[PDB]
Amino acid sequence: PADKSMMAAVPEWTITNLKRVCNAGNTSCTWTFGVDTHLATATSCTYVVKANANASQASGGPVTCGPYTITSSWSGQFGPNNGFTTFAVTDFSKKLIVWPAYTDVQVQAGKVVSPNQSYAPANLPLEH
Amino acid sequence: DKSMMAAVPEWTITNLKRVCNAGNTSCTWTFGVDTHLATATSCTYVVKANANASQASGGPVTCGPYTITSSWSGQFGPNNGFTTFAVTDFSKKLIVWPAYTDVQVQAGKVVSPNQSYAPANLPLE
Repeated sequence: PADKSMMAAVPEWTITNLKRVCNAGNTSCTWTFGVDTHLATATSCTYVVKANANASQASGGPVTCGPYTITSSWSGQFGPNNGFTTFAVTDFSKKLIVWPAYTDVQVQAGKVVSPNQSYAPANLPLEH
Repeated sequence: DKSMMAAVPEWTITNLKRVCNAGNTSCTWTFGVDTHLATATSCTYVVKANANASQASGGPVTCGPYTITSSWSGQFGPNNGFTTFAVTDFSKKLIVWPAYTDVQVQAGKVVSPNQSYAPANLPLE
């Protein structure tokens, strides 16, 4: 059969008010953001990543926020100036997943990312 | 508020296949990346680990214009383990995340149908 688009026929999920707050020693980074699917009222998420060092680079999760299972990994593959975090936000019940990705520059000041960034959910053919 | 999805065709991961050695210390992923606007790129993507290379985080590996990493997650239990690739065209600042359950790739068989993913913009500098 034809190539299968994995993009769901749903509105893009908007990640709202995304901010990273890391403690003094960068052993705990707290990500706060909303998942706004528009089809439902937005889910507010507190996503804490801990590590012995460089929590801002550490892989995090799985953390459950509302219907979502959230992980995150950081990549310096393009150099430390071009480091970026990729969240994996999965609604298990809907079998939908998005990958919000934020460069360190966007989040380094601990200031909100604006505008809010929206991503097209992909189907993930999990088997219930 | 601002869509990060690029206004280009979805990229198709063609003939995605995972082959792991006997001890699962090395899994070789083979696939093509077809943007449909340029010649497809053939990719060989080897993940090695002391154990469970099929669960190991891979990359970065370069295949043509793409920098590829991969992450595996058992957050939904072993039955619903799935691998997420991060395929980034750094020059275009475009990235897709082809995601395949272990069910889809366990046979070492080619994933069919091929699966297409909408690239997102990655605002690198």
